[PDB]
Amino acid sequence: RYTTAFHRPATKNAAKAPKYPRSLKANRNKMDEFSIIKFPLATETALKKIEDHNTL
RNA sequence: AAUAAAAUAUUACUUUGGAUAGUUUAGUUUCCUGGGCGAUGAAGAACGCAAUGAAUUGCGAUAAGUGAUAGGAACAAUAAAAUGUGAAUAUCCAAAAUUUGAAUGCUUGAAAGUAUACUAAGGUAUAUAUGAUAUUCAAUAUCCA
Repeated sequence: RYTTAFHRPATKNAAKAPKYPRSLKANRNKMDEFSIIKFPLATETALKKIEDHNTL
């Protein structure tokens, strides 16, 4: 057979096929554009940047 | 010999101190009933959430609270809004339940992360040992054409 090492033979490997769902959590993303952004910073430092540097 | 400034003694009032008396939403002991946690993720820890909260209490991205069922007119420190078309309040119910923790894909120091499969982002499953079933294999180990 020209080699010495004996290894574990490769057999069939089916994928996971559960008979019932593992979770019933609602498919709702709890991180959207309304939850990511809380509110703009409204301090004098933040108001200077919006004018000159064109940044919010 | 003399002085009563100091010193000493008594009482009244005031002061520093918190004894004494009155009191208890706290304890101690005994007895009765139960002794009802967790991979369907427990106990513990961490972080966050109130219009004004630092702790504490209650809660989990549906946040000092949601639905439902009872309940009958309040809360209050200050404003607001809602409210008999139902406010408080109660619950072995329903939905929901962040990061961890036996902690269980891999890693974890105070570590930020990250691989594959299924249904860009999200959500599921994948630790170790183990029982039954199914399937694929290994060894001439026993026969055997």
